[PDB]
Amino acid sequence: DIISVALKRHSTKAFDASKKLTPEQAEQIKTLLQYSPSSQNSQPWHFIVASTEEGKARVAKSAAGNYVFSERKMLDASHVVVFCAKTAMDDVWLKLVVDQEDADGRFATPEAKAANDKGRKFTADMHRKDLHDDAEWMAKQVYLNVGNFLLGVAALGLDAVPIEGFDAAILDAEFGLKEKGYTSLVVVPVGHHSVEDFNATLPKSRLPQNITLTEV
Amino acid sequence: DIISVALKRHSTKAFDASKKLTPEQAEQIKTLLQYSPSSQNSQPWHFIVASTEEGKARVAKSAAGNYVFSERKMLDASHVVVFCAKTAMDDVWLKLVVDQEDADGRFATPEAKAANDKGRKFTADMHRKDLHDDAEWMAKQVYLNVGNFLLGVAALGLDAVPIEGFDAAILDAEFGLKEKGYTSLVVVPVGHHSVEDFNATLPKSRLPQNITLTEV
Ligand SMILES: Cc1cc2nc3c(=O)[nH]c(=O)nc-3n(C[C@H](O)[C@H](O)[C@H](O)COP(=O)(O)O)c2cc1C
Ligand SMILES: Cc1cc2nc3c(=O)[nH]c(=O)nc-3n(C[C@H](O)[C@H](O)[C@H](O)COP(=O)(O)O)c2cc1C
Repeated sequence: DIISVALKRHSTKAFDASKKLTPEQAEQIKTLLQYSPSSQNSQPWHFIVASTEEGKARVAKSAAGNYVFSERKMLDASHVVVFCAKTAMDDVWLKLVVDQEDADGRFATPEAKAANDKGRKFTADMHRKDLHDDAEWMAKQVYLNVGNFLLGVAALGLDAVPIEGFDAAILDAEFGLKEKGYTSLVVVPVGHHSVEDFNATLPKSRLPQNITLTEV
Repeated sequence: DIISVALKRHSTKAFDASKKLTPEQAEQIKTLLQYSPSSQNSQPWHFIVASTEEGKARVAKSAAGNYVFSERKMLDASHVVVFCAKTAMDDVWLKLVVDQEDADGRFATPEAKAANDKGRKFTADMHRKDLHDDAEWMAKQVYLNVGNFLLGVAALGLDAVPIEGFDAAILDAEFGLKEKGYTSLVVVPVGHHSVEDFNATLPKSRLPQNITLTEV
């Protein structure tokens, strides 16, 4: 069941480059990225899915030099996903989101729609104006998406590793992200592990629930 | 089929208070919280799982003021999880983590263990001493945990809603979290939706991939 998946999945240390996602799989990973939940359905994200050798090479520039171990993971894997967050939440994005909810039939009336818009605007304005944490707020949503994604791709029977070990300034510049209003946070190579993946056979380690968990 | 799960899950707006998790389910949700990944296996989190009437009422003090719409969700669900992040990363936590990985048998040699420790410390130091973003870094891991959790609980056939709409100051004070070194980020009621959950029958809405996703 899904608990088997949770207990069996791992962070892949090495990928077999000859194993490629099926066409179906390549679509499903995109479906996972798209359908993650987010606060206010704000969806404050951009994904780059590199499946060509040259696409993956562009992402792997971000690891060259200081993050050399990350480099190979990015090149060997079939598909490599860069999760990016918005750097600012603009009125244009807020309107885009509510108008899509409208188009998808989520509002019975014009009043329902305007209430939804107003509530989202209030939440966004609070983060920006008062808490001064809108960048962080949006990045948190991208991380939630990542969590969703790692379980999803494990459940598809795929291997993956989340990577913070890359240079976001280099990745941002490689893809012109800053001027488009995004920044790269996590890279996730997806594929099938090789026999050089020593982590595939190691026991999983987590702290005991008596440390991390209180029942009331 | 995890894709079906992702496409069919939703944020529950109303719970049937008579429908409780099975005993086995109550254990599975705890397994999902525990076995999420995190950067460096840093596991910078504390969970409160409220399953009693008194426990849920304590959590629902946080649904005051602007957040009164969260109150019923927190009270009527079977189980309510509070995701908390550490407020600071300490060397004691770092040691706790590596010693657990050692106990679980992740390290062939003393050198392997010390290399793992030193790598974790470098990453942690970069956050807390250079970037000064360790609070955000750890919160991002908690949000990853949340995303894993929402898909997992949906795959168990359970309903849930992630809530940022609560007063963290009140929830923190109610549970003495600040002095214990934690703060509350997301509340997730888990259970079964009622026929009043209007969101169960509404269409799901996301932005189109031609906005959110580039293939390279
Ligand atoms: C946000 C994030 C960043 C990570 N960055 C790296 C990375 O840069 N390199 C790496 O080898 N593993 C990385 N990991 C993998 C973790 O070490 C791993 O998730 C953790 O040790 C738990 O093991 P598991 O993923 O096999 O359950 C990262 C994990 C997460 C969640
Ligand atoms: C971090 C987070 C916080 C949220 N906070 C709330 C909340 O306080 N109240 C609420 O009714 N829904 C809340 N939501 C639900 C979102 O509106 C929902 O995820 C989004 O509209 C997408 O719809 P879906 O979850 O049904 O796919 C939250 C979602 C997330 C991811």
